[PDB]
Amino acid sequence: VRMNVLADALKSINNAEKRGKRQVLIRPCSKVIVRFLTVMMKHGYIGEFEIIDDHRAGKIVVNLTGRLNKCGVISPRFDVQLKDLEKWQNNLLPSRQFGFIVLTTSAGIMDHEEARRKHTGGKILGFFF
Amino acid sequence: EWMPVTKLGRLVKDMKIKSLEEIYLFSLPIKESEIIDFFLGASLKDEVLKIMPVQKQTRAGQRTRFKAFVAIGDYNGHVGLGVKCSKEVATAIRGAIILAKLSIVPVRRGYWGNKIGKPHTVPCKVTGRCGSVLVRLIPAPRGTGIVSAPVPKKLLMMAGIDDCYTSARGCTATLGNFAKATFDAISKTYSYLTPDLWKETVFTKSPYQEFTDHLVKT
Amino acid sequence: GRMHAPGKGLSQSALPYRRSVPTWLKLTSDDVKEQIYKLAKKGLTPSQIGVILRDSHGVAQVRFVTGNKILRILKSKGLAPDLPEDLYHLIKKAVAVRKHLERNRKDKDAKFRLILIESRIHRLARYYKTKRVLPPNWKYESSTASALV
Amino acid sequence: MQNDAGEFVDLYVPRKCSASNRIIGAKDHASIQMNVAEVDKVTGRFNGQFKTYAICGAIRRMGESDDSILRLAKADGIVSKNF
Amino acid sequence: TKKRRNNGRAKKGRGHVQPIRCTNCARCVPKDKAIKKFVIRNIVEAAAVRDISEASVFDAYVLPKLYVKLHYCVSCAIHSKVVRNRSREARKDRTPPPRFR
Amino acid sequence: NYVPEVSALDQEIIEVDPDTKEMLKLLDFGSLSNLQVTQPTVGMNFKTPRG
Amino acid sequence: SGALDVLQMKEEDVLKFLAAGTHLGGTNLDFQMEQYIYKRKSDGIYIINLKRTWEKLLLAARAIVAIENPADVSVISSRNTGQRAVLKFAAATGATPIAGRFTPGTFTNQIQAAFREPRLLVVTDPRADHQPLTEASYVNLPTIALCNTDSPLRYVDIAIPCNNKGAHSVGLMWWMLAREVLRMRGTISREHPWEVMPDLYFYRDPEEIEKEEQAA
RNA sequence: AGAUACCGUCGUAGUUCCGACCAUAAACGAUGCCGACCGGCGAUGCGGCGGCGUUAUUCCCAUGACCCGCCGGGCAGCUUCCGGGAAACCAAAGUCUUUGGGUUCCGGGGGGAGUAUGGUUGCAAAGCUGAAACUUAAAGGAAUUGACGGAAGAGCGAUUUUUGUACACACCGCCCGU
RNA sequence: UAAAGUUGCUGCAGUUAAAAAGCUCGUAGUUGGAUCU
Ligand SMILES: [Mg+2]
Ligand SMILES: [Mg+2]
Ligand SMILES: [Mg+2]
Ligand SMILES: [Mg+2]
Ligand SMILES: [Mg+2]
Ligand SMILES: [Mg+2]
Ligand SMILES: [Mg+2]
Ligand SMILES: [Mg+2]
Ligand SMILES: [Mg+2]
Ligand SMILES: [Mg+2]
Ligand SMILES: [Mg+2]
Ligand SMILES: [Mg+2]
Ligand SMILES: [Mg+2]
Ligand SMILES: [Mg+2]
Ligand SMILES: [Mg+2]
Ligand SMILES: [Mg+2]
Ligand SMILES: [Mg+2]
Ligand SMILES: [Mg+2]
Ligand SMILES: [Mg+2]
Ligand SMILES: [Mg+2]
Ligand SMILES: [Mg+2]
Ligand SMILES: [Mg+2]
Ligand SMILES: [Mg+2]
Ligand SMILES: [Mg+2]
Ligand SMILES: [Mg+2]
Ligand SMILES: [Mg+2]
Ligand SMILES: [Mg+2]
Ligand SMILES: [Mg+2]
Ligand SMILES: [Mg+2]
Ligand SMILES: [Zn+2]
Repeated sequence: VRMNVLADALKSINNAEKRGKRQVLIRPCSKVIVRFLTVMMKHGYIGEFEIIDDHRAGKIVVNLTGRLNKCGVISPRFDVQLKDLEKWQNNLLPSRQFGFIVLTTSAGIMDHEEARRKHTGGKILGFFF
Repeated sequence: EWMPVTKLGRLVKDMKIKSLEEIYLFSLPIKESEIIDFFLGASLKDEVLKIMPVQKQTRAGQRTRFKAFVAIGDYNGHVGLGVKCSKEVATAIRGAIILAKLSIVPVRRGYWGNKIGKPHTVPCKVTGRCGSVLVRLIPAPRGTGIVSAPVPKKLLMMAGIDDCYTSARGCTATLGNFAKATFDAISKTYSYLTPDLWKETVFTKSPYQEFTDHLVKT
Repeated sequence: GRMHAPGKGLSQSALPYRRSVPTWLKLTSDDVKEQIYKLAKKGLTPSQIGVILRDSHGVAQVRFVTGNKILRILKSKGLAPDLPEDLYHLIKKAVAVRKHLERNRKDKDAKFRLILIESRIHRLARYYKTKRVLPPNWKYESSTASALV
Repeated sequence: MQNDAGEFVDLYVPRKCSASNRIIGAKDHASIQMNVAEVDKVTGRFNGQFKTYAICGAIRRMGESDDSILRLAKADGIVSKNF
Repeated sequence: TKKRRNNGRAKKGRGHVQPIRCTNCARCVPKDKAIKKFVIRNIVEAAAVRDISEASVFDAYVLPKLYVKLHYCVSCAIHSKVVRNRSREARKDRTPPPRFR
Repeated sequence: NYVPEVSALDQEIIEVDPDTKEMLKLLDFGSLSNLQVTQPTVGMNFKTPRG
Repeated sequence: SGALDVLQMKEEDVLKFLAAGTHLGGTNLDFQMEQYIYKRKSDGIYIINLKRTWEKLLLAARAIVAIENPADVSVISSRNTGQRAVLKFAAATGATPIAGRFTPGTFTNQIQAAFREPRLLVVTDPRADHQPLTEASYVNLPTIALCNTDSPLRYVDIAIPCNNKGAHSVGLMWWMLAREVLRMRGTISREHPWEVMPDLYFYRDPEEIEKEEQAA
């Protein structure tokens, strides 16, 4: 059965990005997925997306810009303290000049740099670069 | 004396192309070895990595040929590798040098932390494959040096990299595959899309299109 | 895929996007409820009641018209069976297979299918115990099964 | 690209595919840089201006350069809107 | 090293196939694997045709035909040259040989 | 460089199928007088018999 | 044609296309040749949209005109039906013709006698001129092709959806391409019909040659 | 030469059915199950939907047999620079140093050895679980060129009549057991 | 102890090199679809 929805959405986006497609359809939708896509779009990696509202769980159509190298999910969602973040940055990101780790904190869903600015930890969801 | 047989060679000899980066921009194949001699010139230094005897079984007995591996570079951003098999060692070495300077690629260099001064390391983590051999390059802080095996270290020094961390997996005792994997990893540095390359590309006249009238004369 | 079969079929129903009752339907909620009560008193399960309403009276979805489901309407009125209909059907099928199998000792396939059916019965019974629909002492026993349904 | 002082530090800036935005490398010999001429709206002769497109070899191997060139020409107004 | 993708037999989506007996040596071979050949010939040979057509009591009497189904194992098929080894590329070609002139 | 006196493309009547006529009409070319609509074949049998 | 009225297709061109049968395709359809098709009629024959054919032909002409030196364009035909058309196109336009066999290594082996470095390539059939198409990918060579309903589009940049089976259709396509190129160059005019007729580009079919030889 | 074998004539258990045991096969797709995404093409089996036209039910619909398509599961096939892999090959054996969807079993150089012992199951044959001392520098996979036979620009790279090979000091080979 | 990504949580393998139970059911364990400012 399907047990992770963000994993399927990110895998579909990555596969469509490898093939040079212009748009991706991901179903089902989820507010976690919407937050993750918003974080990706704020940094210019995807572009505008539209939420198709059927009466059951919704769908998303996402535009692609060709700037995405890799987007992935981390399972299970490990608890990350503010002093252990640099280890995850070294393990997962390609360089220290670009790339983002996505965390769910009590303040909201954000990237690792915004979590350093707000001085909070949380649980790791995924990464993209 | 050099008499070019291609349009690119005629343009280069007639001093119509300023730098090798003009050729690299349009991904034009290089078929004449004298172009690299014209541009890079004295800064190129080469080194023989291995002489490998191979044998073909025949009715009378084994037939032996010698294969030379030659790496070349100017220690300032360009690197090449060549492999050549011949009946004699000297002929194989000459062919390997020609084939190595024919396949010369530029290397992109980046920073590990604060971007002060000249670039010193790889822009990001890059992986190269050949056979079972996998080679991974990781950025390193300034003053670290090259932490790798003797074979990749020569190519990394010839490319102009000062600091780098290296990982390798697979049968690295195969020197040819070990060298080709790290050469591929180095070549992949300019093909990686980083956020500072997101600007829209402004096109420019191709050397074939720009100097067509001069080519018609010659 | 299926719980106890390798098949991976996709056949099912697709409800329309609109939840509004169509204009041509002249029936009220009370008339639909009275029809449901009469059909239940005739001795029909909620599934059969829904099928009849869809086929004959043009009632596409009772929950859209009356705002409530068939089983909840029956429970509010009090005309609801003691045990759920799906569990009843599973137990009846198990009884039929067991009655066949006693006269045919060499039918190994019947034994395999009976094991599968009883596994499904145990699953459903545990689920219904969790929701307190069944008392936390109800047990499916082969001897009692004939009297149960 | 550039250091903290702002000085640009690179050998060259590679060009990207107009279809997929991928970087066209120095050894990509299946890439194409094509020019399409512009005509005068009154006479229909060669204006002397042209529009440049660049397609990487990966798209060309996929057999998707035809559709990409068609869409690029439609976007630039070269191809009729009611194509 | 697999030599053939279909394992030299025609079994797909089933477990067991009943065996038959080779016409030549009476070996047990699965029916899908066996080499089959349908032979339709004349009872009388070419010379016998002309020798019999004159001695018959009927006019334009058609001679009966013989219909035989033959099954071979791999060894007997190869030894009898009804089947030959082919090249690695030519093995894939499963078009029957061009017997129709 | 042999050139005939008249063009072989010149025909006083050219036969077209109704679908071709509709395609021409969609391109505002349904006013041509040289066109003649021919009845399409009744039976749809254009495949080689498998065997 | 950027919706310009001067570049629109005329009635005479439509009549020529209908007479030559360029709108008739095969029974098989390629999955990347489906945007140029109109509808499949009975008997399985696919019909080609002539407006999209005209648009693609104009785009190909614009690509050809953009090259300064006319000799940098190479036109290649392998089948006999296209050889005369390619030769006439080269004579009228100034390109380099390759009729008959294409020698492997022409674009790659620089020590051969026939080594050439064209800037553009035009072929009559992707499935029959596949060897010149494959060597284009080695030397950064754009390609223009006259494709059909069932034709692979690998390494094809501008595909012109015509009928490349019949001799009349191939000759007409080459003649119209030459006419459009010349009119865009500013050599012949768009006010009067071209002096040369499209029958000069057709395949001779030496049976027709023998028939005409014995006419008088 | 020798046959205690292959070949031929007989022939006992068995081969067949009923009732109790036995739980082992190259029990193989030598490929665990559930879920998502990622190229084309033509057939084929089941169900459903649509549509010119031929046939049978003497007429009519309608239902059977053909023809042209569409959808959903199923056994497979061809093709592809999707991408993988040591390769053979695989649309899965892909979406892996750009390494994390869930979960079960299971391997750690070659022998000793699936052996000894203990436990357990069985009437028996045997099944399951399962070592160590000691010994050894290789054993093994895929592919290439030769030699043999009582056979007919492309590849990481060696390299570039069919076929098989455990041979390469190349059948005058290699190799097994008393 | 590192080298050993040859004990692999990071981070290994299981078509042919060592390897997926003959097959199915099933308790414990592990994991579990959207939705409420
Ligand atoms: Mg070693
Ligand atoms: Mg289940
Ligand atoms: Mg159903
Ligand atoms: Mg079996
Ligand atoms: Mg067979
Ligand atoms: Mg005997
Ligand atoms: Mg006997
Ligand atoms: Mg076993
Ligand atoms: Mg088998
Ligand atoms: Mg097994
Ligand atoms: Mg099907
Ligand atoms: Mg069936
Ligand atoms: Mg059907
Ligand atoms: Mg992994
Ligand atoms: Mg061991
Ligand atoms: Mg040992
Ligand atoms: Mg060579
Ligand atoms: Mg090579
Ligand atoms: Mg053999
Ligand atoms: Mg073998
Ligand atoms: Mg061999
Ligand atoms: Mg250790
Ligand atoms: Mg380590
Ligand atoms: Mg690591
Ligand atoms: Mg291992
Ligand atoms: Mg094995
Ligand atoms: Mg199995
Ligand atoms: Mg459980
Ligand atoms: Mg949840
Ligand atoms: Zn036999």
